Amino acid sequence: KHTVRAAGAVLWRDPATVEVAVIHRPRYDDWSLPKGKLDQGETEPVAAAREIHEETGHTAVLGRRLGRVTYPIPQGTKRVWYWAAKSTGGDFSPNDEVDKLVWLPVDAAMDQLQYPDDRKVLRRFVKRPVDTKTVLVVRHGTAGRRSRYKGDDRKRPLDKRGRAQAEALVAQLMAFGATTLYAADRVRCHQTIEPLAQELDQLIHNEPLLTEEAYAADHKAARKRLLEIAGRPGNPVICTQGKVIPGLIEWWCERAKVRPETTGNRKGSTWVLSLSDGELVGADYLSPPDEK
Ligand SMILES: Nc1nc2c([nH]c(=O)n2[C@@H]2O[C@H](COP(=O)(O)OP(=O)(O)O)[C@@H](O)[C@H]2O)c(=O)[nH]1
Ligand SMILES: Nc1nc2c([nH]c(=O)n2[C@@H]2O[C@H](COP(=O)(O)O)[C@@H](O)[C@H]2O)c(=O)[nH]1
Ligand SMILES: [Mg+2]
Repeated sequence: KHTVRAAGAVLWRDPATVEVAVIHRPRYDDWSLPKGKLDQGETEPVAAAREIHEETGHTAVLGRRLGRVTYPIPQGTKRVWYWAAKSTGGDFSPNDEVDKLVWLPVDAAMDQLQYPDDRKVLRRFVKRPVDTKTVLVVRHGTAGRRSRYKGDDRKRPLDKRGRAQAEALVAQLMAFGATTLYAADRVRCHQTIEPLAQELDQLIHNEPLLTEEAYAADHKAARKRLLEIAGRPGNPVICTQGKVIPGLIEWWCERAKVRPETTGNRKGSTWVLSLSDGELVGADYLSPPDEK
């Protein structure tokens, strides 16, 4: 430490036929990618989306994560996680902070980008498909402690913290354009995604096949259910339990030969599974919204 947390993006619009946005900032006279520090209570994806909008005028849908860049600054170390971000429209107007934005194909953007780490990010971007759909696998938020009773406490609810995580997850799941909601047949799973359900005004599909008991009883039915959900149109959120997620994630990653750059399994965490034509092309583990 001290680590100053930030996030940014390769903002793109219509493989390597797309155009990407490169910005110019007067204060530093640099050509780079949009990025900015996280505000109080923001996560990286929420900050990336916000900074794309504030600097370029565009709204966007985040997809694949593109790695991390660190460099020293007087306060310590700046850390920047980057996402591919598909433009959903907007218009750039110059300001004091960013006076120019150019939309360039990857090759010319490579030439325009002055920092080696930005070119490294853009190399990662072109490495895989960027027109992806997304499956968000979420482990439910904190819900106190398991009781002494055998098995699972079906009705045990989120605790105060878990409720806050559920609220903070709305903005992070919307940053990836979540559209449809699923939770394992436990109260704490449904409660984690209820604030998002309110915000989209949508129903949560119940998933008894994805509880810990059912995964332990019939792991192949769970796996098959996950792929059925993934196959539906739209970007599903699936909220389940700690003994389920690692095994489903490691199975999908191993069969699609996809390497996660980070890994964890914390309550309130999210896995961002990027799909192109049904093949897994990214698996990005995001910390709980109130952890680093
Ligand atoms: N945007 C960007 N700036 C970088 C990088 N590396 C790097 O050393 N810098 C420099 O870091 C300094 C601080 O820039 P930064 O954008 O991190 O600061 P701020 O959040 O705008 O205050 C500037 O002089 C940049 O030229 C980089 O990869 N991207
Ligand atoms: N504006 C600017 N451009 C720089 C710098 N360094 C640096 O390598 N370049 C590159 O110089 C080219 C553009 O110069 P201008 O048109 O003068 O902004 C781009 O290739 C940038 O990547 C720099 O500090 N300022
Ligand atoms: Mg910035």
